[PDB]
Amino acid sequence: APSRNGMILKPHFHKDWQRRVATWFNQPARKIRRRKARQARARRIAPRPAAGPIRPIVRCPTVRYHTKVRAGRGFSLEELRVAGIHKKVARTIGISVDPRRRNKSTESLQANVQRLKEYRSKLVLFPRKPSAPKKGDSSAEELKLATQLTGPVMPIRN
Amino acid sequence: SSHKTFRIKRFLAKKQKQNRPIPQWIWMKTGNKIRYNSKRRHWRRTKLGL
Amino acid sequence: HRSGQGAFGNMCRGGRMFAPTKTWRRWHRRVNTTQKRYAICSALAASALPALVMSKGHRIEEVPELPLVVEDKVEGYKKTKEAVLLLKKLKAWNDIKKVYASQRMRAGKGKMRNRRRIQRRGPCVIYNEDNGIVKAFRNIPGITLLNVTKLNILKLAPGGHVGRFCIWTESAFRKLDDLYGTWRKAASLKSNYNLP
Amino acid sequence: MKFNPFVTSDRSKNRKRHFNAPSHIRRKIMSSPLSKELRQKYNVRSMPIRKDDEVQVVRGHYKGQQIGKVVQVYRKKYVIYIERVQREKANGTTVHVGIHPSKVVITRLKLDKDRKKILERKAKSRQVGKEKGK
Amino acid sequence: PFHKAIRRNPDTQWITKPVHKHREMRGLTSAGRKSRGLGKGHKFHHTIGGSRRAAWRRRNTLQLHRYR
Amino acid sequence: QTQKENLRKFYKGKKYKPLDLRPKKTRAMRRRLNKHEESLKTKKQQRKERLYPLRKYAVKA
Amino acid sequence: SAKAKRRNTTGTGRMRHLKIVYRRFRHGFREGTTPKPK
RNA sequence: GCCGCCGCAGGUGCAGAUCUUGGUGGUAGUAGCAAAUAUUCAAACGAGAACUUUGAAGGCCGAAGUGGAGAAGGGUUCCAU
RNA sequence: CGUGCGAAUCGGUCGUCCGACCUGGGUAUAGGGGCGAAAGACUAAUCGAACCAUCUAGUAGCUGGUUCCCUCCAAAGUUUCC
RNA sequence: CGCGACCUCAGAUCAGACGUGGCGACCCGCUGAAUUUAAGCAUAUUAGUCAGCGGAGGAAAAGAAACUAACCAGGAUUCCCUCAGUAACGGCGAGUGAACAGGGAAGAGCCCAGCGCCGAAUCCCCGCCCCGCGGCGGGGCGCGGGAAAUGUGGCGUACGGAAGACCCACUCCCCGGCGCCGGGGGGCCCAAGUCCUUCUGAUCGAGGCCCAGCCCGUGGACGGUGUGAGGCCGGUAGCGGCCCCCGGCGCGCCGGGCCCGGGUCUUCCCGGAGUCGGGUUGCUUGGGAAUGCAGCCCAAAGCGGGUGGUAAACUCCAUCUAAGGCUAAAUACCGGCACGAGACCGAUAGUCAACAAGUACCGUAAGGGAAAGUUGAAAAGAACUUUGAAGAGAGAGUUCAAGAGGGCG
Repeated sequence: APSRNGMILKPHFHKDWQRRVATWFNQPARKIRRRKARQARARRIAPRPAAGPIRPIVRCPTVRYHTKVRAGRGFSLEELRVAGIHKKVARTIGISVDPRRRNKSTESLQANVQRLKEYRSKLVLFPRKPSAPKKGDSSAEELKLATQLTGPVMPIRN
Repeated sequence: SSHKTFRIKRFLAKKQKQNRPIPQWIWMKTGNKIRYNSKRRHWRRTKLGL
Repeated sequence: HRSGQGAFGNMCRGGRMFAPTKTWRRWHRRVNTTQKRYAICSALAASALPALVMSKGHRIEEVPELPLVVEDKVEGYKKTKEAVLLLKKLKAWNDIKKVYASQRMRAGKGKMRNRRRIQRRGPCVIYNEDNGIVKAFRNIPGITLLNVTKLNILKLAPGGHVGRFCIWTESAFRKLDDLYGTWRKAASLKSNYNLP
Repeated sequence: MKFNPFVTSDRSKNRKRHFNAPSHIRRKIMSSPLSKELRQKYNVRSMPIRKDDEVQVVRGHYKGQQIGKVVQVYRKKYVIYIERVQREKANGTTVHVGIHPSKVVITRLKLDKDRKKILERKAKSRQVGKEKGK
Repeated sequence: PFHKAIRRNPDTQWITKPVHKHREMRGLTSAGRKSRGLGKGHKFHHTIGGSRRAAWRRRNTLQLHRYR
Repeated sequence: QTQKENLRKFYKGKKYKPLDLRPKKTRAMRRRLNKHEESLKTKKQQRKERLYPLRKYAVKA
Repeated sequence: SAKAKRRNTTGTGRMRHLKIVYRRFRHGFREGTTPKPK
């Protein structure tokens, strides 16, 4: 007995959906598991921050959303060439490096070079051995002033 | 079968030892839930499966 | 013995019961945030309303005059005998003696389902920071210790009965003015909420 | 209060662990408190029971100040049999009446090296628990 | 897999793993991947996720939340 | 027991031994590689670990 | 044959090797050691 | 071990469905203990003998038997107390 | 007899009985298939398509039933279509 | 005929290593029917559906571009949300039906064929002795042999690499034992009343315990104890106490292999085949002048080729280069190993099975499949007399009561 004027739909319940049932039982359990995994990772990497490697400034496609700034994968080859630091040396100090990304914007090129200069100014490098320092190391005061930055390091703001 | 076997004969020999009921000392103890032997067999009643 | 019994159906022996229970039933109910705001509100004005305390059944005669706020040295106590001495100096012992007296037994199926012992709910106490107050007050039942900002509606209204008395501290009594404030001024610690 | 989730707090599970238990656990369950003088002297709250130990009846009908020796220990019902606790069957003989070991005051313990080891362990635990509190 | 000259080589230690037993039976080799048909492009929207069966399972299921 | 400890003390020094004296365990723990074979790293991997190891670093506040 | 699966299960028989496999797994697979004597 | 009161929740209200299981009646001390000839006396262990024991008499099956032995099948069904 | 001794027995009673005679054991032929001196005849007390389990809680404009109280309001067997 | 080898193919109780199969909740690759919906029914839908075959793991699948894409662009994989049930498919009817976009768990990269530089400059097995190993590890000796030039060791993978020349400055790279330096597992024990009056069956019951409103509380969770116990006991609390064992992480020691780099100019080198693709025919998808696979035929191009959601001709530009491969991360668990919890049920209910339950039992078989709790706190289970062959009665005894009499709430 169909009723009066109203909306119409296609209720996809003709199949045996009681066989394939996957409801959300472990939402807070998965949240506590991710929390404990993140705390275990933060206790694993002691000098390293929670975010780790920094992310470049990324322009957007899809002209509905072209007035945004994203955080992509890593820095580009021309960016590392203008920065001057070799990529195999910069990978060891925790910098996201990928040769696949393109470069079609001099403004974001200069912005990523400025981001790398800010990371170089904020960089604190530890010695290889705590008993004996080496040549390319920082002062002893910065080793004590260095700590875990809780949060994303140098966040992108509009 | 008048021509008797070897393995089924030992099976029947084990059933003849299982045929005997419970003793008298088993219910004299503390824990006595068994009143009598339930798993019994009779040669006219039970035809031994098969 | 089971031969032509027909055990299927709800009317027969076993088989299935009518309307089997659902794991995908909507057990939980979501609540809007602004409704939780008004649920947290309208509590202190009713707990101070002294008639609701007598309607609940607490001994209100022992407190002469205070919506009870004690000094900051309460968290410094770490002994149950010091807690009993503080309750005797504040004279609030009859409300917990009523809890020790009312030790009736539950009538139902909850006796074999780990819900046997029941008792009377006492007054709540709100602390600000831990200084050994939990290690002292975890043994004595009835007195529930809560946080200043983190409050629950279920503990403020046990069983839909508003009137349960709440003991505060000096730091919490100063922190409530920083949290809520007044009608025209919004919350400083929170983002934006005005009093109605 | 309890704050350990491994601790069993189920009524049927405690009633299962009370009855169903092997012999060394049943022997440790069967215990009795000491007297007021011996408790103050040894600083021991409670000790297990033995066939050689002496037993007085504390509560019940046939109570008094009679020093009774344990006849034999029956751990299936968690019971002992006291020497001067019995009643007459109608045929003429006498049958001892079993008394639960919780209603037992201790007048004398049969001291052995293994018994003195348990006394020294309980006294050391009592002294450590008193020193950590005071 | 049990020969010593193959076993000592670290370049073939992934071949002798117990996870990779019977690759040719499941069809995870080159011919097994070419017989199904998959790759990269906008025309391939049926191997997203794990595989065709996993994508079909993620399509034809429902998700019921806690508070709804 | 005494004959078995005498036999294992006799055959401990020799390389070859019967299958009963060899340790019986689960299949996934039997069919493995050797401990030195798990430590056999390739020359190019050792060259990469020699040239560029992971450094210890941090950032300022 | 749903009832034929539950007629002849693995839990019906001995599991004389399986129970000592679990009893060695709960220890951690020690291979022929000796306990400490007096 | 249980009741009332303030809110909430249900596997919450039975007379039937040739409804399910279980229990009990009129019937009813009814119908029945009829396929194939046949039994009768003395004593006896035993409290107790139309049915069992021995002693006697009279018969049946009539060698294609109401006889003795086998195979399949049954599995202590054979004997003693 | 026909709520049997019997989920197909017995009495009177026959056709045939040196040859198209019955048959004891082992083996071959199994289900849109087999066998069949041809009767949808038979195939384990079931044969116009054998037994058991699953889809299956298949379909049913069709029958059978569907449980506390009190108060107020208060119906149609038709226009047209398939 | 006679003498020595290369290739094809031979048999094992030759030394030594593998597979067989029970089970499998999750997963991978294939075959994959109709009851039904379309009030009939064949196209469609149910439906890559049950079922069947093969296979290992605590996960598998999975992964670094012949990508999304016409934007001011991003750049390995995975799950969730919006997208929206949106475009579309469909007797355009019923019905079926994705992602690009953005935000979070996530971060690990690369290596081979070819190309060429260096005296196969490359390694295995067996024996001797020495150190040692319930993962026989390394070296010393071996015209003792075999393999491999039909191609082995490093450099070496698309982001360019290498060599020559020119400047700079550097000393650590991992592994095996020894001794120090402070998370886990198995155990063992730790407080306060049996204080007074009284009741019955015992009290765990009622009253009081002062001016100390009896006592302890980093212990009033839980259970038993002749009725409803914080103080009778087991145990509870403790980053508390005691014993044993393992590894993790920071320092010293010798021992094994181990001397290998950044910038500028010039020259050579460079790509993976009967594979793409075209004609024809089925399967399947939302995929629709074809999204992909497969059966037959043809089958290349190397400023070469795939795609640019409309087929075919004339063109400009944007994308990386299928035809070689590895890789943990968030993802699933209905069976098993250890537990905890519950607004679930309470002996015809709950797993069919709370007990010697797939047990007894039935069928020639694949198979089917039950009925079943509440003595007394404590057996103190009835001694003694009589009737009677014994069964079965009539007086006594226990206990608070037989008003609890061996199938006894």
